[PDB]
Amino acid sequence: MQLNDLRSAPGARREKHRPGRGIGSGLGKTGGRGHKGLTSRSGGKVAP
Amino acid sequence: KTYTAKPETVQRDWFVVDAAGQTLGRLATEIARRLRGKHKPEYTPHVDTGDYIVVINAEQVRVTGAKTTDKMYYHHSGFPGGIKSINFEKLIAKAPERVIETAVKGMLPKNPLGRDMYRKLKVYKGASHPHTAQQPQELKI
Amino acid sequence: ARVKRGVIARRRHKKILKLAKGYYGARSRVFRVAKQAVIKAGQYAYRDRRQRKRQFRALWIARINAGARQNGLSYSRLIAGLKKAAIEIDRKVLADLAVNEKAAFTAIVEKAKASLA
Amino acid sequence: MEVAAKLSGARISAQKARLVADQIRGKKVGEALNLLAFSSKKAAEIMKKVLESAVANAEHNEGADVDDLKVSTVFVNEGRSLKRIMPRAKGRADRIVKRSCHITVKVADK
Amino acid sequence: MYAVIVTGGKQHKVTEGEFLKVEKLDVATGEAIDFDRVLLVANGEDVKIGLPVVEGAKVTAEVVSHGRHDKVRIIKFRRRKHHMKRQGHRQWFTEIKITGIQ
Amino acid sequence: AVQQNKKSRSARDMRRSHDALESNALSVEKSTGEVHLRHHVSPDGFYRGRKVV
RNA sequence: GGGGAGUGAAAUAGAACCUGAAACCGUAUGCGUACAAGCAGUGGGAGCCUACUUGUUAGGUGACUGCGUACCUUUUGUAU
RNA sequence: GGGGCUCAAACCACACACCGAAGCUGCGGGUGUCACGUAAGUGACGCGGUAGAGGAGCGUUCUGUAAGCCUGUGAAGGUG
Repeated sequence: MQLNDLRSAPGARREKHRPGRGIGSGLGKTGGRGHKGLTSRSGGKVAP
Repeated sequence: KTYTAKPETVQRDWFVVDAAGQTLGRLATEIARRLRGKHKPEYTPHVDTGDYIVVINAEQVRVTGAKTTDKMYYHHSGFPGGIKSINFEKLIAKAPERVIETAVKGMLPKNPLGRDMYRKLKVYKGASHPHTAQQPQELKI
Repeated sequence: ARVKRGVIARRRHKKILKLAKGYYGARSRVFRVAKQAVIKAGQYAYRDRRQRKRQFRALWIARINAGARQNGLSYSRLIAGLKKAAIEIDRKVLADLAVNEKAAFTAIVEKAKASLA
Repeated sequence: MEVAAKLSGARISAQKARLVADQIRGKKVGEALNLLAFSSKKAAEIMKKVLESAVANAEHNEGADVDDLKVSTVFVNEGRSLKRIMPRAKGRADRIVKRSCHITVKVADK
Repeated sequence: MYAVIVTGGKQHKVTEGEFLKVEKLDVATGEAIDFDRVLLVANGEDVKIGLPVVEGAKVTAEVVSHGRHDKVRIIKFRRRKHHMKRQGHRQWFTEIKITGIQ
Repeated sequence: AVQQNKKSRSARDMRRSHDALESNALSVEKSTGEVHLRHHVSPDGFYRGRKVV
């Protein structure tokens, strides 16, 4: 055990993919929201 | 790597064809084939490897069918209404040798090469040509 | 933890603008025109790796055709011998023998005038 | 030997000053000084005093003769412009640049 | 003397001292190899043409090196379609020097 | 009427290939040995071997 | 405003002064370019010029030629 | 499409060749999945792609590892 030698099991932490960082990340340009209509707008929520 | 021909060491020959009753566009295919050098195994597309073709009797060239009084030749002067036409038999009376040059010119490429292939084509009107120094040989007998 | 992105952005502009080296005008010196020009040059470079294999295949055939008609045979009659005979020799070296070793190319076109099919 | 003189900031622009620099480039000094003396330009008067100073730098800090010398490289760079306002019609104002230049003259005996 | 040999699913006109890159063949440096696929042998004016193959055939020359070609680059781009895809490639060669072809 | 496209610096400099300046016809007084414009009075005031001003 | 000389470890640290990038504007040099038509590149490719060592290299230029109507966004679809 | 073509370079049949795609085959290249392999290991079928889902990464700044390690015999930065 060193502080330089600790990591958790595979699958315990994930990368947290960020949307909208270029067109190779997979969430490019729109970030999983698609095109027009409210669901891609900010505050684009349908009430329960 | 493959062979590319090389325009400082290209061997070009001289040739007289005789258009004394030849079909116009079947003579022109053989001229424009040898002006590009398609008859040579070292044909390179970007190198002029062609020969020099002399044509001697360029007014005895012949078109079959009724193309002798048909087959108009159009060119536009650039000004409006400036379309200008001439048929086979009045052009072969006027300038008998731009007939057999415009057939070969349309069948060579539309490039600086095809504009240089064409400069190796010397057509004349008599039974003689002013190229006796280069000793052209006869072909398509 | 604020991070300034001037060192990474200039090295990323300098890669795309080194690949644009030799291009006319703003294609080699401003980034918005050089990024597009390096993308296009690598679309063409992809496309023309395929056409290089086509442009030489046409050039071989045209010289084999020109060197066979020297010996009194067309291209398509020369190639036709070899579903019946079998030289298994390709257009790349027959074009190289039509130009260079012209007597060993005459020996191949007489084996194809021996096939007669 | 190659002896320079520079003028950091002439109040002419560089395009109007390069048009005279191209006229004395490569010439002998005694004929370049005649060309600059009888020319019609501001830039000829400005670049005469730089070629006059470039020769005297070679006479005093070296051992050159004036007949030996030749205008080796003359070039005109761009200087710091100064930015001000010309007022136009209907309330809009425009930005005038008043350009400056860096005239350099080299001399050599070669 | 020159020969026409098949190595890498493609075939080479080969002279008796040539250095030439072919496709990667699974042999070590300084060894000798074996294809049986010599198609044409011409020595001066005695030209041998393979009836399928000039019989008595072996491709046994010596290996100079196992190298790798220059990087070509791949760009796959659909304009207006939010697609971009790049890839590098270096193709393995062997360099072989010609000593023995039969 | 404006540009739809900015001029290249190749074309910006092709235009000013006619803007190079010409030199003057200079000559030397035989008496004094000073350069002046041809057909003009010298900057000391000599003209064809004679002080005029 | 410079050319020296001094000062300093350094003055292309000289006061608009550490570093001093890019657009933009120059000078020098090598190669190309004044009968050739268009996204300006890419495949092929001669010649010329530099370094080197052998040549089946390395860098520059690229005559000539095949194919080739930018990019984003928006759309059933845009060289548009 | 142009040149141009008239016992055809047109049309109608038939025969035999050939060319032609990134198709197919030859040859060299990861793991995508799956089955086997006491897990070295080969096999087999795949591998165009927008919205979109999934999986894996690189690089930046900061803190711990770090009172460590590198560095004025030359850091970061900048240009090759």
